[PDB]
Amino acid sequence: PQITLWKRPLVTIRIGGQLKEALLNTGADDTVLEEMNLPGKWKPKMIGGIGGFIKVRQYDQIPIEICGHKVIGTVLVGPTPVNIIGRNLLTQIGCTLNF
Amino acid sequence: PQITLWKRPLVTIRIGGQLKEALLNTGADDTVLEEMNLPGKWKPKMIGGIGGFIKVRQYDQIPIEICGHKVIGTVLVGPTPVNIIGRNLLTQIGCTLNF
Amino acid sequence: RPGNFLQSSP
Repeated sequence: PQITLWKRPLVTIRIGGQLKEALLNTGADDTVLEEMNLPGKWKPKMIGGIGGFIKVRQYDQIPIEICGHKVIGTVLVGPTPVNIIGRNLLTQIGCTLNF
Repeated sequence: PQITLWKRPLVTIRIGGQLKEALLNTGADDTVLEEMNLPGKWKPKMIGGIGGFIKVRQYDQIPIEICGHKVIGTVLVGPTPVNIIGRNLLTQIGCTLNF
Repeated sequence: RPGNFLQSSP
């Protein structure tokens, strides 16, 4: 699809077969999800943003579907105010910026 | 152009006569540049993201050329970790996400 | 209301 940028580019994602709204974010290296009790092994990570750093849990090889497109990779979980799909998954779904 | 996302989408911009490198950021509502001088009146604002809130100077109706495309709009200046082009200017240069 | 979701991983 084509997504204009008049509004926040929010799309539906599926992680654990369960559905969330997430922001397609070219300014994010990684994918960060709002706090959720995801099962699996994780490692601690600190990620940086506009205001400083936050601590998150890093889960690897997690299947995720983005607007119907299957992906699998690293997902970070922590106290982000919005679910964020970052470049690690945007590349897997063949997402580009065009102008 | 069409820009893939395996690397950070950094482009050259010209603003107030000066060349800088900036990140095309669909996850930002606003454009925020690293500390610099700009001509004209500004107003104090705060903006937020991951890691919290920072204080910025808001300059209105500022011309900026982004990867060869002209925009004129709001530019925030403050302690951002990187120069960010947000949706307010991405829309002006006709940028969409596509997959 | 946060609005600028720059994110970087070290």
